Amino acid sequence: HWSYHGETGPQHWGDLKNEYIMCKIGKNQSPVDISRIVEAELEKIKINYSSGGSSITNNGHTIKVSYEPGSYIIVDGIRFELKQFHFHAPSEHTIKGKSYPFEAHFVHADKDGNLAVIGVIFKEGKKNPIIEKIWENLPEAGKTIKLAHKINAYDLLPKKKKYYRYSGSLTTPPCSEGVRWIVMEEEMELSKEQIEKFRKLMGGDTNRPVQPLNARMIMEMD
Amino acid sequence: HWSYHGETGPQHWGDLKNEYIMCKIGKNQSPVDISRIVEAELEKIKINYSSGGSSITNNGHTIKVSYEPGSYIIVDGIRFELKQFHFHAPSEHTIKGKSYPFEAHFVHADKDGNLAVIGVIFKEGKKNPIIEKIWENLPEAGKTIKLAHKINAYDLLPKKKKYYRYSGSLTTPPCSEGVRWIVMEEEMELSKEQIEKFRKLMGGDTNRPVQPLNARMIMEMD
Ligand SMILES: [Zn+2]
Ligand SMILES: [Zn+2]
Repeated sequence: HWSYHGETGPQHWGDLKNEYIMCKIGKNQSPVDISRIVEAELEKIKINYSSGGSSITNNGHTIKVSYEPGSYIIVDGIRFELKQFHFHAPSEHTIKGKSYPFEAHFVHADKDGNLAVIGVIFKEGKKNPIIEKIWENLPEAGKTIKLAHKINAYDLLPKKKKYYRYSGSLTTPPCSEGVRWIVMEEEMELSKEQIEKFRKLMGGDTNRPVQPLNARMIMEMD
Repeated sequence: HWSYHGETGPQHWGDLKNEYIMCKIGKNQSPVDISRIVEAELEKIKINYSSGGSSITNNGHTIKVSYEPGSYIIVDGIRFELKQFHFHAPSEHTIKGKSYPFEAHFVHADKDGNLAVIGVIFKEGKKNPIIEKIWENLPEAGKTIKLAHKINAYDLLPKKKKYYRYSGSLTTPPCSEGVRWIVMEEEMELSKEQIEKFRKLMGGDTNRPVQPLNARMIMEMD
């Protein structure tokens, strides 16, 4: 039982349960500040998405769209199926110090259960059509809603896919490491109104403080 | 008591003491097989060594040359002081599957205790002059020897300092992560008998099995 505030806030996650120990002692945690950058000859990430956003949930921590099987990405010659995607506000990652009002995470897992997460950052701009579909059918804490017209996550990704990569963790407990982070450089857009609705629904900030890089470097596509 | 053989051996380390837990749950462990390589514009590592190798130690696990303060490397704009260098046989790291008969670790530390280790691999050849100076006056088990003539770790490093870099751990308990690994590509040389003395003295292999890369990539300087 964790939250973003107070007794159950981020600085205390590591002590709440024994399962949450990596939140306290891990040295490869997320989010981070994309700062220690190095140009590296990374390959374009092959993406095969389909309209699979079948249901929408509110676990009180985020708004999560569950994904039905068949959509995936390839990283390191390994196929990771898209399982779900959710949002944080403000952004969990900061880029060169810069904080963004909104962030989307696309969570994938391969046959052995290893995760690869795509992070997409948003700025204030035009009302976003995909978000509007999700926002229309926004449930209350604990509740889920099935969707007759399924959503496609590819449309939330920027058109230009140049990305940062690094080895990090889940940004919520148990903060397990060994997560491949793929952070898109190009910023997406949603309205100021769309952001505010989200925040109210959650009860404030929903981001974990940036975590030290320590020995890591952030790689940037050539 | 941890060792390289049996029930106190590497597959069992994580289970012995709670202080060793990262050895079993860690996902950014060392050594690794240097395989998933990506070309990166890494900076040339600035090295300022002086003849500072003052004493030799036998802790039963390795032969450690303690270094007097004053020698350092610069990584990520941070000054990492050389504290010591020690040995393993065979190599802890492997390059493209290839294992070496002998490996040197140069352990450095910054203001806050963050470690950055340079790894050098050796192949068989003629008598290594620097290894010989060390070999001709090994201590009795557990005890130390001041050297009278200071050793320069610089002479154990190859002429070409082209390197692989990655985020890993100590290769011995407690296997703490957050370690900067810098592995030189160019192979150094020492004799087959110099290798054998070290092996008989240690009682066999003194390397941890390679650990999975998991989410990591190895960067290679361009
Ligand atoms: Zn997230
Ligand atoms: Zn070592």
